[PDB]
Amino acid sequence: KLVRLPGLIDVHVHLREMEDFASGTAAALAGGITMVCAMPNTRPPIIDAPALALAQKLAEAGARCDFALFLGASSENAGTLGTVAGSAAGLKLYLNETFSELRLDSVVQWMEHFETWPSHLPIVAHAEQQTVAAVLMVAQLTQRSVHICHVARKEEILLIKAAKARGLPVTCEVAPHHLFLSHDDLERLGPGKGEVRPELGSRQDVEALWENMAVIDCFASDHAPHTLEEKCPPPGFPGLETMLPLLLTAVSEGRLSLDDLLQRLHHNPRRIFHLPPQEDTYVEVDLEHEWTIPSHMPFSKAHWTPFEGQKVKGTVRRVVLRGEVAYIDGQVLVPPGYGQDVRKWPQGAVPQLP
Amino acid sequence: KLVRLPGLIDVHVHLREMEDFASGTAAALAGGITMVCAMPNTRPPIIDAPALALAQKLAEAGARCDFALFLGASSENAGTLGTVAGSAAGLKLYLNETFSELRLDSVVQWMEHFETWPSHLPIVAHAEQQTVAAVLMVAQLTQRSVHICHVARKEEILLIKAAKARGLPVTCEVAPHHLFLSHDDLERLGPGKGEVRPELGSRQDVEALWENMAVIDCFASDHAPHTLEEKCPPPGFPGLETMLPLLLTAVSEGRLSLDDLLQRLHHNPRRIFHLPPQEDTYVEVDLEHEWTIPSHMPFSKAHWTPFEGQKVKGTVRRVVLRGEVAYIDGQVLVPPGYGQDVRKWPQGAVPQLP
Ligand SMILES: [Zn+2]
Ligand SMILES: [Zn+2]
Ligand SMILES: [Zn+2]
Ligand SMILES: [Zn+2]
Ligand SMILES: [Zn+2]
Ligand SMILES: [Zn+2]
Ligand SMILES: [Zn+2]
Ligand SMILES: [Zn+2]
Ligand SMILES: [Zn+2]
Ligand SMILES: [Zn+2]
Ligand SMILES: [Zn+2]
Ligand SMILES: [Zn+2]
Repeated sequence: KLVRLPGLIDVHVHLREMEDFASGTAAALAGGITMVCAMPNTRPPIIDAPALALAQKLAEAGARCDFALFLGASSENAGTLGTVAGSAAGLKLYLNETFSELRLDSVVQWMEHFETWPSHLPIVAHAEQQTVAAVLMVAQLTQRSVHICHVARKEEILLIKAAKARGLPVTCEVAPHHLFLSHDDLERLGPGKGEVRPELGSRQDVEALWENMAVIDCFASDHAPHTLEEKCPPPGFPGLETMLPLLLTAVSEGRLSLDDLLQRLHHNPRRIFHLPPQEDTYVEVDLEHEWTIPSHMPFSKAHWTPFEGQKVKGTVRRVVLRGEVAYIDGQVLVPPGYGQDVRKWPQGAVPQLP
Repeated sequence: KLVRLPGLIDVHVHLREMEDFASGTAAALAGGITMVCAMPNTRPPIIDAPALALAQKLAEAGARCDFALFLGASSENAGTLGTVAGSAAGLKLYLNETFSELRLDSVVQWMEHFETWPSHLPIVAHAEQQTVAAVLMVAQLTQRSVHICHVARKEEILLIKAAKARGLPVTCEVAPHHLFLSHDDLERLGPGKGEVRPELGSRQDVEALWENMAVIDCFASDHAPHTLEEKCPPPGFPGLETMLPLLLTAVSEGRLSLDDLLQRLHHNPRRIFHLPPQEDTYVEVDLEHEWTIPSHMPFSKAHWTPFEGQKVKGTVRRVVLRGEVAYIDGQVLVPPGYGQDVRKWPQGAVPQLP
């Protein structure tokens, strides 16, 4: 009783740490993900054309699944990315506390990026709490859309819902650690091994996200492969391998339908980021075996998981990527470099007016 | 200065009239449409498995572009379509005045279809004015989604908007004749050559649709190839060849963005009906020449158009379908039978739980 799924997409992964493109894309395939969008907050950061060119070739050499690379907004590169913009997955704005190179000091710098970045290309924003309203204002002033990363709070999701009710062009994603973990789990985690940005919400925050599922456009892991030597405080959790099992469990419990899952892990990611189809690509999952999330998942070099102990009822059994078996019951069979940059495909270009 | 578009999809076409699958799919390619969904209100109607099997083979022999065929809900076939349901584009309910075979006499028959039709498969409804609210109620009682055909009135679009604000699973399409024509054009058309269902709205209806573009999920021609010997009263207009030129004109005027158009003619149709991608398929359009819609478009056997006289600024220049040039500047180059039933493709199946 296996279910055939399409090639799933994770539009928010941090791959360059111990973790690398090869180790990260392996976790992706083990999670049923055939396409990933890597964030620009690496060392060095992807905030210029030379850095993007290098990262794109390192990924094409190490990635086991297909990918696109985000460009990062900085205090100095507004108006300079116009030539390479189309080659990136989009532009990422880090609006809360972050690294010096990706730190935007004023909302004026936000507006300058919204005005300079090509209007047809995606813009993504890490915006927590009131920052969600502020960035929506900037998007309105510039008359363009914006995608809100990892919505984690009732405050945020209800704000987006009000924006959508008024016809504003806003989309948003939600991560599994904000749908299946809460503050009560900070007692079984602590300040270390628990520090995430946005922080884990209250039970009311988790409940609000589930109640407003219709407002959620995409699911995305926000896979941040930090080791526990680091966490125990860099923010982020690993989640590429736990995402689909957790969500399939929710589908088996009647919390959401299979279509809801597929809309949010396939169709909506494609239409928001204009990511191309993957020919002869599919995932096969088994929903008849219940297991408990171990202390660490097999592939992610993070060597730990915040979902340890949770009972799940779904397993990725097989992943075929562009005609080749890429994953089978605990073994990745495509080598580092099988993955391709989807923005270099002819169908991976974002259509624009002349 | 040509713009490359993806394979566009028209999810609402009546092909079996003079018009046939070969003549209709030719108009589709001339309009930049590479995939169509044919409605079941033919003679005979597609309201049983044998009728569907026949229509599917006639289409596979005459269609020049790819297609899927809707099944039609009747007063007698509820609970009988379960075996062939997955092979259809979806289930079409004709809830207003229609033919005897597709006439549903009571809302109880609606509910029986909503309860029997597979829950994962699309259901589409022709519902005008208050019928839109009634069918949304039935969908809620059965805890499933519904797609509203050709929204034409401020009344309807605002009702759907309220449903969406409350998180109800409803999507809707809008036709070009309800965005670019109004009652004032019934003075240059008359009762004959003007009878359409839903009828042409007032200027306030047209304005309401444009103001609530964010509520519109899909565009669709509702191509009804009736001749003027018939109209001058079968309802419907031809529109496969005028759809894209009219919409591209609106994009050039700043009424909507190219992304808005592509969402509504490509991405959203794919995700609502789970229609598969078309490999090596694209359309090339030129937006630098202004022409006037003639008295009749070249390919549609309808031999007339309600948009006669309107000035447009877009032209389909080239259509490539699965690696072959299917249309070029006034000539269709793929023969009848090149088109395929997308539901028989492995990627064209709607995913479902075991
Ligand atoms: Zn973030
Ligand atoms: Zn992140
Ligand atoms: Zn780290
Ligand atoms: Zn696209
Ligand atoms: Zn099994
Ligand atoms: Zn490669
Ligand atoms: Zn209709
Ligand atoms: Zn119709
Ligand atoms: Zn007719
Ligand atoms: Zn689908
Ligand atoms: Zn030209
Ligand atoms: Zn054929």
